[PDB]
Amino acid sequence: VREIVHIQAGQCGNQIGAKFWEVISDEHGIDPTGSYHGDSDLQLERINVYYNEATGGKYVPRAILVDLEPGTMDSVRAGQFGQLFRPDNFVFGQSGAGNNWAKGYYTEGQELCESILDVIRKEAESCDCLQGFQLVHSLGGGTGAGLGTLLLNKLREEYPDRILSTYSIVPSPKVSDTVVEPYNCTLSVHQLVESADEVFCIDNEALYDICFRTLKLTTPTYGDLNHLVSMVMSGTTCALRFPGQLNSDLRKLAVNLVPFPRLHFFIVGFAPLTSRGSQQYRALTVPELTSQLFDNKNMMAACDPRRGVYLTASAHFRGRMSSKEVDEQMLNIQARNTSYFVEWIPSNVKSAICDIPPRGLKMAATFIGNTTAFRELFTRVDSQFQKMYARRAFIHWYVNEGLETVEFDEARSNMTDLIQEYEMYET
Amino acid sequence: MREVISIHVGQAGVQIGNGCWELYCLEHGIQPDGQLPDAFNTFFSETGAGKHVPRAVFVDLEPTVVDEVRTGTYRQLFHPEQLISGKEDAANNYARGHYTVGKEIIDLTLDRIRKLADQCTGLQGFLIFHSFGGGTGAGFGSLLLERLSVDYGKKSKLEFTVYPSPQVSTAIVEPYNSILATHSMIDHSDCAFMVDNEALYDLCRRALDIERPTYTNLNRLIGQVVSSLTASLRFDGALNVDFTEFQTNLVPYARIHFPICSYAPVISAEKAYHEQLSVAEITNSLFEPANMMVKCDPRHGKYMACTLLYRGDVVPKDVSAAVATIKTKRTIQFVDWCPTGFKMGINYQPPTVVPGGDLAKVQRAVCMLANTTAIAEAWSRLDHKFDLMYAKRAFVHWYVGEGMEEAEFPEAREDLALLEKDYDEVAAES
Amino acid sequence: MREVISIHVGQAGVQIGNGCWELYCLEHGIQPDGQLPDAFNTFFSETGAGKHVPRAVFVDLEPTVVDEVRTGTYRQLFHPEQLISGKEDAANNYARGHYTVGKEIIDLTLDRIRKLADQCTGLQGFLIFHSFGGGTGAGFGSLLLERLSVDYGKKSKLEFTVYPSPQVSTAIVEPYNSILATHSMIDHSDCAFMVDNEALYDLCRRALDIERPTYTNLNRLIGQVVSSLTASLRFDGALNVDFTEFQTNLVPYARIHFPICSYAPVISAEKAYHEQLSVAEITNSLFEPANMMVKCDPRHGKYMACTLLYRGDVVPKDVSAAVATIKTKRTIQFVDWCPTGFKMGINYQPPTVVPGGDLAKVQRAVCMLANTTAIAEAWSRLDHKFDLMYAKRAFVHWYVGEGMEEAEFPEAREDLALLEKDYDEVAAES
Amino acid sequence: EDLDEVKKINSEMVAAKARTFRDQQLEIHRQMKEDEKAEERSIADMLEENR
Ligand SMILES: Nc1nc2c(ncn2[C@@H]2O[C@H](COP(=O)(O)OP(=O)(O)OP(=O)(O)O)[C@@H](O)[C@H]2O)c(=O)[nH]1
Ligand SMILES: Nc1nc2c(ncn2[C@@H]2O[C@H](COP(=O)(O)OP(=O)(O)OP(=O)(O)O)[C@@H](O)[C@H]2O)c(=O)[nH]1
Ligand SMILES: Nc1nc2c(ncn2[C@@H]2O[C@H](COP(=O)(O)OP(=O)(O)O)[C@@H](O)[C@H]2O)c(=O)[nH]1
Ligand SMILES: [Mg+2]
Ligand SMILES: [Mg+2]
Repeated sequence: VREIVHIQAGQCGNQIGAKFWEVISDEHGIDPTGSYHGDSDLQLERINVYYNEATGGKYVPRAILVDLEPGTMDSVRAGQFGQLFRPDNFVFGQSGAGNNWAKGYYTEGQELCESILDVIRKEAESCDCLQGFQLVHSLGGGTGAGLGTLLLNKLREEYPDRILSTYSIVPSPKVSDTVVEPYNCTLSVHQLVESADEVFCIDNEALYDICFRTLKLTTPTYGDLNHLVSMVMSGTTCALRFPGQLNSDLRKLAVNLVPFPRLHFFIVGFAPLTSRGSQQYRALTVPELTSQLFDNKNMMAACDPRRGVYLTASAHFRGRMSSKEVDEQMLNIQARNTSYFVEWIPSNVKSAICDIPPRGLKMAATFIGNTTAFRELFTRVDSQFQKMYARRAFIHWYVNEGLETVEFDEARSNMTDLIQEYEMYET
Repeated sequence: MREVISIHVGQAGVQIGNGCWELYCLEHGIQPDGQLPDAFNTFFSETGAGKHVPRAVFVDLEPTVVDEVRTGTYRQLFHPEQLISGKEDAANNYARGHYTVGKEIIDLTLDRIRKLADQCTGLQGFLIFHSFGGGTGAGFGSLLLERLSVDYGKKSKLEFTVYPSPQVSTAIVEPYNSILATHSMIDHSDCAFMVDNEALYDLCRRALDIERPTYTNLNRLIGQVVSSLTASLRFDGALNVDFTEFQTNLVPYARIHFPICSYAPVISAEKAYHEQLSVAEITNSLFEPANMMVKCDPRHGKYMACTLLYRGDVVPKDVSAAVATIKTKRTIQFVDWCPTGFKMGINYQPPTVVPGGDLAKVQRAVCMLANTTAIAEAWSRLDHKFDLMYAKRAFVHWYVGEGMEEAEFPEAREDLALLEKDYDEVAAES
Repeated sequence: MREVISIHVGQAGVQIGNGCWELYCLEHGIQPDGQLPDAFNTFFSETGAGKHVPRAVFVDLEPTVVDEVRTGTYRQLFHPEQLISGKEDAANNYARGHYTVGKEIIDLTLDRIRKLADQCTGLQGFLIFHSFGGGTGAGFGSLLLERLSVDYGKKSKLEFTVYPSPQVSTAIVEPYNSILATHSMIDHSDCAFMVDNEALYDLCRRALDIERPTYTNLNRLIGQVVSSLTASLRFDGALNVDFTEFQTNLVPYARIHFPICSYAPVISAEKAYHEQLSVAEITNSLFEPANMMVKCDPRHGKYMACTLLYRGDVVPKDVSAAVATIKTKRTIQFVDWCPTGFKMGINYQPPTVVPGGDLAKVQRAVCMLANTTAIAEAWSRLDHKFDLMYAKRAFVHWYVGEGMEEAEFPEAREDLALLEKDYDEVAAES
Repeated sequence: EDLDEVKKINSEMVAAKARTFRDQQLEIHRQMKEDEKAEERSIADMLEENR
């Protein structure tokens, strides 16, 4: 019944996934040894969505871990919740990542893909009504960026009906950490457009901004950074796992938010966030959450929606609250700021409520939006790639793995067409 | 004896039904499990011994809402086969509900309903609840009604559906599902009532002193109207009204069936001390636009026929005087060709309260059902919203990929235009 | 049976009414909760189990005074729906209350008034209270009366308003509001009684030993006059007087309606022992300018109509003797074309004192209502003050910015001028 | 005709108290939940952030 299969790719995907599983394990109340010790019977109602049952009261998540280097698996095993994962599901290589898209896609991708597909196929048969697959990877280096596209393409070939959704991290415009990110991201965009139904883009620079303003972290680390992304994932799937006044699964979200097949890149947001010295003052209520969600500063993508126009957007609420209040807030925000929204799609803001709020929070909400502000992110990488590829001899590193230079021009051509389609639908 | 059957489709139908049966158990006096601590045959079936079973069927593709009843306190009352659950939502897609997933489960529900009808030897009528915006409510409901219309023939299939609110919308594809479902109802539904959430929210905020209502309060108010409609067939009275009587008098034609609903007195506890609430006071409150369950002002349109149902200590003398007083109002418009317009019915069963509820314990109450041309205002809003979407083909790709042909969209658009033309033609005068 | 509806506007209307209702409840004998430990229809309405509710609507644009009643002792008596409070007051601006703020809340109040009138089947008239100098008082009252003129037609709309004092004033823009109010009042109002704050202040010490009274003491005096006026409709009497009886006799012309009021005997607790307080004393002391509640000397003007209302041990023989002696007073002048000019009515119920009141339990009392040309003295003062205002355009910008058109100021000035000539022409002899 | 108002009046008194009990139960529970949530934020900052 509506099970979900989780896939983690590369260094960034594995560390985010490790924090992600720690969140759901805490939410359901699973001891690190793998035995249930929680306090509410509602937690065991639908644990089949993310967890499998082993003999003896031990639960094992439907987790597939993929990397080309073993060092990442060493950290995963040594982690607090490392023992929870199935040892056979740890699939890894024995060579360096390469920091290259073509190297990951062609040379080692073919060797690893057969083993990874079989391992996933094991978990695919252990679920009655597997709704869709979930992928965690970054577009920067090439391990997740390169291999993730190949795996995503194969999954679509095997399971066309299922909803393929990915959570991708884009190269930051200023804190980019590789001389050759624009090449890797541009090549990855072509496969992402045609394969994945739903794509969520998150940028590190926005994450650093959010932590500094609101959370006031003096020395933030990746653990604090990935906690917010783990919150966003947990809220999205909350409808399947728990009761609510208005259930809304992923296939509901895809129908509402996507007007046309190619326009499916989304921007996500989370609320509430408060400095741990300021939580005394906040009269946290439904209107307070609405202000945080639609505030431009809380967005985890470094693209201002105000400069663009809004397409269909949805908001999911967790906790106990009045249905009328949620409905009125969405109506007020839609009518107050009519300049932001397109006129020809009324009722832009979809609502949904789930009954149980997360730990510690009396109520919480998550925001997912679709807008043409993504053109700014694509403009940054397009301009950088143009100045990269002008010195055409830098392509030689990708040529060694079999990548012909004509692939770069075609990838930009498809990428340029995506901008033009976004430009056209602005009016 | 003389039986009725209820069908609940979609999320809204199940939650509305949960509130409805809560009132029925208290009014009829049954434990949550079904044991005793009459009209019992009319609503419930007797399984021998001391246990009763309701004549209700719950259908939804979402297992979640059904499982809440399965794990709820009332689980022992509900017979396990009566609870039908699917695997996944219809994704708010009418094509998905009507063609892909609905056909996988339609035969299971039809067989159970036919099985249930065998025990209802004196059955007359069906009640189906819908949510127009939801995919299952519209996609599955249209398929179910098409099957039931040919299966049972001449039976009164009454419906009670939730029309989309004028401004409060939770589904973006809601206009698409509303129009396509409307095409189905106008052909296969004998008589279908409408309500909207936005008017209920305003009424629950103004009349009742409830600051922040939820779906729980809205469901209970709807259940009160349904109980009042069925109270004539469940208790003695000076003027009993059958389902055939409603069908003949409410509708003047076939395609103009759509009635409107209202209820009074909607009053909180502390106000009930402060007032007297005679028959004249409750009669006047019905026609005020504030109390209307659909956000449309009757003053823009006219009244075609009206039906009033009375419960409690009502005396036929006072009803006649109150009706005569209403006719003297120039603010209420009636067509020249329907001077009578009114049918009154009286029943002796007072309204039943619910502990921890939102309503008072009034000695008497009145239900209002009528047909008016002001409902054409709501049709204009939905028609305009659909044209804006279809001008740019904003969501065609989702529906076509689920097996529904694109040519069905203009057909539904044309059918709605004829309905609007019919209402204008009938509202005309010579 | 026979009912009167009371409407209160502004701080003056509400706080005077609070004094009125304390007097009314103790006189009839109904507890603050509406229970008991007749002529109730005159000002009270009945609810089933014996709880009483007054026939009143309290309206003000500032919620402060209304909230005081809500938290006050009398909170149980009034229905919460009858206490209507606005958001922001008219800020002593006639235009603001007439156009901007008053029109926001006018529709709600009229529905409340119309809804109340249905239970008042024997309704005979409306009593409305205002402050002339205020913004909400005069400004909101003008709109209310203009609507009620077409809503109900031939119904006696009597009023009781506080006219600005000749010298004591607490508002700079007071002359603007009064004249604009005067224009609205003179057209639609059937008969509006007039009192001023300054003469109320003077008698409150001259007639009884209170060195520094407040609004509380003055309002009790106002309520006593109102109670005497409505006592004829409430109790048995040797000579019944109805509202239309006052309306026909008091006014000889349409625009000369404005009467004056007086009351006697007003005496402290101890001093009442020393004087017999017979019928002769109460009747003779009425005509003295000291007891007049409008600071205009009757000797300057003339008498054209007088009305006497008696409550006590009054015997008709003494009334004839007292009136005959009054006509022998050369100090009192009457227009030759009105020789009789007297209507008297006798009621048996004595005045009822307030525990904590400031009046003695006098065995017999009498109320005085008359119409005199001496009020032309008061009008000329307001006209002179306005001309000083409008010569230099003192506060035109405030009123113009609130939607009022500047051309209304000369029109209102002309209307007051025409009234001044009309009073002079009527007072002229032939 | 005069009998049925007693039915109205008796339920009228008792169910106001019933609503009063429901509201009093609700605020007390939220007060207890407030204390628990006060402890939850305490361990969040005084323990975890201080750790
Ligand atoms: N008044 C009221 N409306 C409800 C309630 N529950 C659901 N609804 C209505 O149902 C509408 C949406 O339908 P869904 O909840 O998605 O149910 P559905 O018909 O199965 O839709 P799908 O799952 O997509 O097939 C909302 O707009 C609500 O107005 C309720 O308890 N009370
Ligand atoms: N005699 C007497 N006069 C009162 C009483 N209460 C208010 N007033 C009069 O009300 C007049 C002004 O009233 P305000 O409240 O200031 O103004 P308003 O008429 O309510 O209109 P706003 O300007 O909107 O407040 C003053 O001149 C007072 O004499 C009272 O209890 N007794
Ligand atoms: N937020 C976050 N980012 C990370 C983490 N680990 C790595 N990254 C980012 O991921 C980007 C590329 O990582 P890389 O090892 O090349 O992944 P690859 O694309 O699959 O090869 C770098 O810019 C890092 O900043 C982490 O734990 N948290
Ligand atoms: Mg649903
Ligand atoms: Mg005032």
